[PDB]
Amino acid sequence: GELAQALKELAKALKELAWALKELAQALK
Amino acid sequence: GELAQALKELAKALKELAWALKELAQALKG
Amino acid sequence: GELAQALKELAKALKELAWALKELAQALKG
Amino acid sequence: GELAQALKELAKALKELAWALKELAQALK
Amino acid sequence: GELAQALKELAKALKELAWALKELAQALKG
Amino acid sequence: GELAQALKELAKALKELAWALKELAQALKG
Repeated sequence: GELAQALKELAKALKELAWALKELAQALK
Repeated sequence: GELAQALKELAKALKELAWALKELAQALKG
Repeated sequence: GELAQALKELAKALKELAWALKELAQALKG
Repeated sequence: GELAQALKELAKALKELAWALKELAQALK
Repeated sequence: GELAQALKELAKALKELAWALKELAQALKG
Repeated sequence: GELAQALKELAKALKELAWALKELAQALKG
């Protein structure tokens, strides 16, 4: 219910955080 | 539940971490 | 309940980190 | 059982992470 | 359980984040 | 199980962030 929806919301953020990390990795070379 | 409520505040905080890192990334690229 | 308040707390921790990294980011772009 | 022990292990790390954050805050002033 | 196993790998990662931030803190203080 | 692999994944995310911040830290101390 309300928790399966909260869980994909965490899934989205987790992807978002990865993308930012690749951007910062890129920025450090 | 209140667990779900928790996961919701964590997803919100991850998102702001993600934004901050992109901000930091750009700060360094320029 | 066992776990909810531990994940809520990790959310505040990351939120603080995000603010921390915006300040760092600001310091570096000047 | 094994999960109540894992949970205080997360509790410890959470404290540890806070302490590092105050150190970095300190470092930025 | 496998949930507990998860919380264990998260506590381990928080600890290394904590170390990295202190490393970053010192990098800036000097 | 629902949640385990999401928290395991957040652990890898933070581990990567910690490595990211060690590199940043190294870049700044020279």
